[PDB]
Amino acid sequence: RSVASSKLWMLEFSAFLEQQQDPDTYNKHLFVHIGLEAVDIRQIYDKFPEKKGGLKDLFERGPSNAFFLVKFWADLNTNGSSFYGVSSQYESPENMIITCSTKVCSFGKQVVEKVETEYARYENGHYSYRIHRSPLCEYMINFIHKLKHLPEKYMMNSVLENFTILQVVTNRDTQETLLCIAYVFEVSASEHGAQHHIYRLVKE
Amino acid sequence: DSETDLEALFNAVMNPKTANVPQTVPMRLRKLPDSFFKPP
Ligand SMILES: CCCCCCCCCCCCCC(=O)O
Repeated sequence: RSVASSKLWMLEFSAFLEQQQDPDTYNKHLFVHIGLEAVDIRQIYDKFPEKKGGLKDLFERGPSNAFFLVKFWADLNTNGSSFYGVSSQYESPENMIITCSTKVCSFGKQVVEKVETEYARYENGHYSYRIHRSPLCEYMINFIHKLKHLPEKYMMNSVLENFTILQVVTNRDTQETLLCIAYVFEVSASEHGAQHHIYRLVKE
Repeated sequence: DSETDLEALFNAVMNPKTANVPQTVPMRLRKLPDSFFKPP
């Protein structure tokens, strides 16, 4: 239970491109996947939205154990029949209605927000939530295409310095922050493919 | 004054002579754990 507060645990997170070769054949490439050291949150505030409802506001409001930073090394090594998607799975001891807000940010400014509402399913004494094959927005699809058309890997990492994603999962009724996950990116060079480190965000 | 839009973002890296986006501290130069830049 790495990405887990007192109330919610994200067990799975993956962003992928699925290509339909023929009616019975599908090829799926994972860009990033999840399936703890501390970072001073003040070091990253500039890469995320400010003001009320922004990362600092959310962090100050707490709980402190709900805040995480994920560093992804993304696997971009991949080629009418394309689906770009993201899937994630969560578990809670409580039956809540949750909302998941995903903000794509550039130079700390919100470019798009996706908002998803998820209801609980009973599962072995606890409750499960799944966001299954959420379509990647057009901005993200275009961003990936532009990144891949850059001549050099160092150029891709340069662009990625100022591209972030903020995920805020909230109890809809109470507005309690269940999980807040800040995502930062580099390109993978590894032979194993996509990698990640998960960090706890702390006040200092 | 700088621009913060999608073409400008990639333009700044592809054609640095015409770059007009905000300037920032590189992640490598910030107070971050060593593991941040060394993948497993
Ligand atoms: C370096 C960018 C390629 C890595 C793949 C991006 C990770 C996707 C995170 C989920 C963001 C979903 C936002 C949306 O399109 O609704």
